[PDB]
Amino acid sequence: SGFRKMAFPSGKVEGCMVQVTCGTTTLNGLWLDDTVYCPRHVICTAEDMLNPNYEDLLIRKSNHSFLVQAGNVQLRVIGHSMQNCLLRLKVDTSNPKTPKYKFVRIQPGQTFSVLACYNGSPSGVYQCAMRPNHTIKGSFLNGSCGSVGFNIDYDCVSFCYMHHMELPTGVHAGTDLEGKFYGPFVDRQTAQAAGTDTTITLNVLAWLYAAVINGDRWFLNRFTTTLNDFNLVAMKYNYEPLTQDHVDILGPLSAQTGIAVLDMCAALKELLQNGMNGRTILGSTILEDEFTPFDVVRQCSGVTFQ
Ligand SMILES: *[C@@H](O)[C@H](C[C@@H]1CCNC1=O)NC(=O)[C@H](CC1CCCCC1)NC(=O)[C@@H](NC(=O)OCc1ccccc1)[C@@H](C)OC(C)(C)C
Repeated sequence: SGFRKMAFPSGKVEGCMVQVTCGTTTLNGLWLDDTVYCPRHVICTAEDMLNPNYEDLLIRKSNHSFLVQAGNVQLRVIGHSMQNCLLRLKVDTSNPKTPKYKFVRIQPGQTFSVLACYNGSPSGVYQCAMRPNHTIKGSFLNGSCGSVGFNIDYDCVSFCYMHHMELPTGVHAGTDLEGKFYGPFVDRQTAQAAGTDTTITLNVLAWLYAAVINGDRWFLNRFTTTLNDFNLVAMKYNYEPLTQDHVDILGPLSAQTGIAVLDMCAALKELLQNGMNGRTILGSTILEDEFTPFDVVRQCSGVTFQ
């Protein structure tokens, strides 16, 4: 039946995107109820970017220093505050499209959908994972600040990311919806670089289970392994150490395929040591680590091929 890196339908989120301008800077904002959220760096000027003092720069502005536009309608800002690295703009109107939602701080290794926006207008949607080094490999251009990352459960949108900047390696950094950065990054244009990253072991294992659920067992073997013996091989290939908690999480998938977690680890250990041998898994020539065990169960069918 196939396996794709699919994102959540973006509708509920599109109806919350607005444009926010201050000075000569324009970026996207998130409009929920009667509040608009956006990167606080929107109040910076070319010279302020290197070493800005936001509390100082902010006190120097008023409600009308901010221009908030929803579609082709201007929104009147009647208050403002700073929450960590975000600005909280109160508007005279409550967003009619506000969906049931909540703010969540995603954890490393987890995935979410990003709705790339420009000038308050949604341009695209794609899935990505929060890297262990706290960055994401997105696709953002100037003007994308304010674009958000999210997950959806039933009809509740869990916002978990707002975009703020790009690092030298072409990767991206941002904050949760409370304005707290993911990683040791700060909103200042002083030299910063992503730390060394690692492969998300739990996800690679989840992805292998998905492959089995979809029909092939070519990579499996007759061996098994000690959690400890696996981790020695993990360090060598720069994979995150596997823990008992990770083993526990893979429980349901293990049950649906009848393949013991440690046996799959043995299978992975072999793939890392011998390679793909010119063969593919779910269409890939490399081991994918951007699918959580949750993403697999969500997408795949509850019945394995066999
Ligand atoms: C959202 O509009 C943007 C998005 C960037 C632009 C290109 N792709 C993106 O995702 N906002 C920015 O342009 C930010 C804005 C500043 C953030 C801090 C507070 C003041 C405004 N800048 C970046 O995202 C720049 N990143 C960065 O400076 O990082 C620290 C640093 C400084 C010097 C050397 C290494 C690292 C980007 C434009 O610059 C580089 C591509 C050189 C990293």
